[PDB]
Amino acid sequence: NAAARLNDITYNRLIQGLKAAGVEVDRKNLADIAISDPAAFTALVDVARAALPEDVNAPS
Amino acid sequence: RIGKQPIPVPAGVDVTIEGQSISVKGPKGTLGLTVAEPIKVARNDDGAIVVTRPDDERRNRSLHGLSRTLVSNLVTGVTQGYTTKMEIFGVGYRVQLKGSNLEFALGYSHPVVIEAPEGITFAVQAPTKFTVSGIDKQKVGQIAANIRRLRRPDPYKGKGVRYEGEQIRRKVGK
Amino acid sequence: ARKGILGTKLGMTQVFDESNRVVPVTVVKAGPNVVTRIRTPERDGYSAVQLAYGEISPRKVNKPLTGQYTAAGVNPRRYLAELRLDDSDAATEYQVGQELTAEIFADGSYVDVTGTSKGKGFAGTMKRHGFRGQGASHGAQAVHRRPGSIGGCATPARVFKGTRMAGRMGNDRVTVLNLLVHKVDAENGVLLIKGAVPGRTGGLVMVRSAIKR
Amino acid sequence: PTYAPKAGDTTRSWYVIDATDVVLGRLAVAAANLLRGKHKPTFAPNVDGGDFVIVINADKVAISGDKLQHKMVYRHSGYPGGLHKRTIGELMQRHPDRVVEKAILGMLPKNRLSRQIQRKLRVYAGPEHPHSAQQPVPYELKQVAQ
Amino acid sequence: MKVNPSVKPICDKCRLIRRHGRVMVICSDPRHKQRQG
RNA sequence: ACCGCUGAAAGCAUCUAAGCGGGAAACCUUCUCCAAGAUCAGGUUUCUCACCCACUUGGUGGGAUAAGGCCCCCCGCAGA
RNA sequence: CUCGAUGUCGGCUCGUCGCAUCCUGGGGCUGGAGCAGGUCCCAAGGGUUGGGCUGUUCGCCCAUUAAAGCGGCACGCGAGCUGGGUUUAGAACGUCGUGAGACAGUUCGGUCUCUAUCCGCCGCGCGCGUCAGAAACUUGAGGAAACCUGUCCCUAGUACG
Ligand SMILES: [Mg+2]
Ligand SMILES: [Mg+2]
Ligand SMILES: [Mg+2]
Ligand SMILES: [Mg+2]
Ligand SMILES: [Mg+2]
Ligand SMILES: [Mg+2]
Ligand SMILES: [Mg+2]
Ligand SMILES: [Mg+2]
Ligand SMILES: [Mg+2]
Ligand SMILES: [Mg+2]
Ligand SMILES: [Mg+2]
Ligand SMILES: [Mg+2]
Ligand SMILES: [Mg+2]
Ligand SMILES: [Mg+2]
Ligand SMILES: [Mg+2]
Ligand SMILES: [Mg+2]
Ligand SMILES: [Mg+2]
Ligand SMILES: [Mg+2]
Ligand SMILES: [Mg+2]
Ligand SMILES: [Mg+2]
Ligand SMILES: [Mg+2]
Ligand SMILES: [Mg+2]
Ligand SMILES: [Mg+2]
Ligand SMILES: [Mg+2]
Ligand SMILES: [Mg+2]
Ligand SMILES: [Mg+2]
Ligand SMILES: [Zn+2]
Repeated sequence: NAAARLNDITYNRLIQGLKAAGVEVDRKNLADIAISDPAAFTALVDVARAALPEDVNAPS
Repeated sequence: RIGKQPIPVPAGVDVTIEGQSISVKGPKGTLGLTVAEPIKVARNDDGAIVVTRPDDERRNRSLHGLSRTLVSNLVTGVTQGYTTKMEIFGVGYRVQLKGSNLEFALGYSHPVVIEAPEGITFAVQAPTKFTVSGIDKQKVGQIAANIRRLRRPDPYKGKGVRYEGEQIRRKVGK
Repeated sequence: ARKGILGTKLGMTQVFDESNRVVPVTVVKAGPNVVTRIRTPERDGYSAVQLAYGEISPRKVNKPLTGQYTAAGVNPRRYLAELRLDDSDAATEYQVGQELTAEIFADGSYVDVTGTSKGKGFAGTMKRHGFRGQGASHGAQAVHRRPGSIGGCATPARVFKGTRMAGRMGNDRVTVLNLLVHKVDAENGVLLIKGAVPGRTGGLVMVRSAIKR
Repeated sequence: PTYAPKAGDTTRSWYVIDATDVVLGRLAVAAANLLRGKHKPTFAPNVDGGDFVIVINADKVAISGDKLQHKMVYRHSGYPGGLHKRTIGELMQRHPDRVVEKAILGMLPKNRLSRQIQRKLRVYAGPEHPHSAQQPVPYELKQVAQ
Repeated sequence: MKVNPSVKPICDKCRLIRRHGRVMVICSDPRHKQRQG
């Protein structure tokens, strides 16, 4: 969540984004790469943002 | 219906509205006021003062009437000040002045001296009739009330000070 | 402009006023004081004036303290204490090294005298706090001077802070207020303050003007 | 093995938070988070992460008038009847920095580490702070959109 | 001043107002002056 | 508590909604005392402010000291 | 809850807290002329007596007082005291019982252990810390203590009547 809000996303929506994008990387390795490879974490945030629905707040 | 009517101005060479604030002046001393933020103040065709508000809200109706009456108070205080006629009753009770100050012999073991603050003046017409004049309506009324409360209410002999023409309640007594 | 002097309690005596009334006086030798330092709001944060009092042999003062005295440009003194002043017009009259003396006070003025009250040792509750003690008879078993109860019961299961118990009395800073100055004689630097003054005969006292008047 | 910060892995920066119109609670949460280091992905609850926080203009923190009149600060000396009442309004006049710092300290975890955490907090009533020897970067309060 | 949880106008000139968060009745007759508490 | 001033919503009125006053042994200052273990351990000053040796040469250990202090001694109205 | 024990009433000593305030302080209304009151509101800072009777609490009384407040804290407080009452064993009276005996019926007599480990509290030191080591003088964050009241005189025998 700390890394996510350095990349301007809540952990809330980053987890949706990875689910929708089909990324099954667990939080062990998500946190560990948020520390070790922050650029890769930013890439993961980018794919999560893309996978998020346009209106994250409207019903599906 | 208070608020939706312009402010008459006899002379008002420098009734100014700068940065959400009003300041009025003229043949007599100055006055200044700040108005609450929902209420605007502007001109009429003849150059009067009009107060406007966002329409139909509980808070803003009250503020709008408030502002209209307040600015009316400034624009009348400059043109002609408020003079409260107070008047003493009770044998042996009297007023007199020492410059801007005055004292009452209203039954105590000492005279009571009221030092006049700024913007307000004192004057006797008699050792019974006196007058508190000034250019701020709130200040004049406040100093007049300060005078009015010097003596406790006396519903038996009415001894004490009054405003003119205003009659206090009595009781039979003994 | 609160004035003050550092002196020694020389003991008490009586004199008689003009009205032929006896007046118990503690005589205090308000020996001459030198200033040695002014406390200023912009450099120390508050207004005060140090006063040095009491002759001491210069060999008897350690060099950290002699350095302070010599930076003040005065002979080292024995006692040193600050008189605290109000927050304005502080040092318009006190100069480091000025010699302020007993007749800074006037006849009939009112003073506050601060001293260290006489030691009383480890004192019991009657002497220290005026406890009534217990009966001398009627069966009272070895509690004649004992405090009695010191708390409640299960509620609270404790004794409150500030409970008056036995302990050391005395050696407390004590100020007595509004003592009359019967007489100050300038010939020998003594003021005759009416009443009692805390501490030993010989102890250091600070005599200030009474702010309660 | 999940990363655990070493001694020396903690890099500390300095922030200045302007409290001129910030609601006191918002300010306190932001200061506590920033001064603990919750915002950095290297966070560990057993480590003094977190940066130095200087709050300035503590006198003008946004406290509503009702709180300024009614919210009371309570201090018990430990003596009987030794409960002393102050009001947020009058601590704003006397020690406004104490109001801000008390809010921060209440937000901080109640534990030994927070005693060292709060050592990195400076709160100043005025617009000036003496800690210009560093280059304390200003920090504004932001909310991540969701 | 009558301090009661039930305050109601006594005569026709008892104005019943609410000042400073509490209701009370003010009237020309001060005996009718009465406050909720 | 209570008494007000100005004053709307509610053309009036109203101590109140904006605002401004008065107001008690209660509260806070002021008086007295404690108080920087206030670990945020403060401030103003003044004094010393100096060496020597060795090692794995290190905010290193020692030795010697300075300012200063302690213990010892003579006592105290200071005190178990 | 406690029966491998949580000592019972009253007093004493020491308190501490609440306010539903007895006094002192501030007020509104009065069937408040004044003096006094009545009632209600605010107010817990301080104060709130000594005796007679009773084991008493309570209560009544005496003499005062500004006042002689009400409650909580194991009906505060017996590892602090007392031990008069109650509530062991002795004895008597009345009453009940055939009796042994019994009785919130009475009467006389009858007990009060402990060298303080821990917390707590009152004091006093030792150590270390407080970015060199010291000395003097200090700020005051924050606390503690303290906070009572009468009579008389003048105002003025004036206001009021
Ligand atoms: Mg002794
Ligand atoms: Mg006695
Ligand atoms: Mg005795
Ligand atoms: Mg014995
Ligand atoms: Mg004995
Ligand atoms: Mg009714
Ligand atoms: Mg009010
Ligand atoms: Mg001190
Ligand atoms: Mg220090
Ligand atoms: Mg057991
Ligand atoms: Mg009450
Ligand atoms: Mg009354
Ligand atoms: Mg009391
Ligand atoms: Mg007080
Ligand atoms: Mg007798
Ligand atoms: Mg009690
Ligand atoms: Mg009991
Ligand atoms: Mg009891
Ligand atoms: Mg007992
Ligand atoms: Mg016990
Ligand atoms: Mg028989
Ligand atoms: Mg029985
Ligand atoms: Mg018996
Ligand atoms: Mg013992
Ligand atoms: Mg303080
Ligand atoms: Mg402390
Ligand atoms: Zn009516």
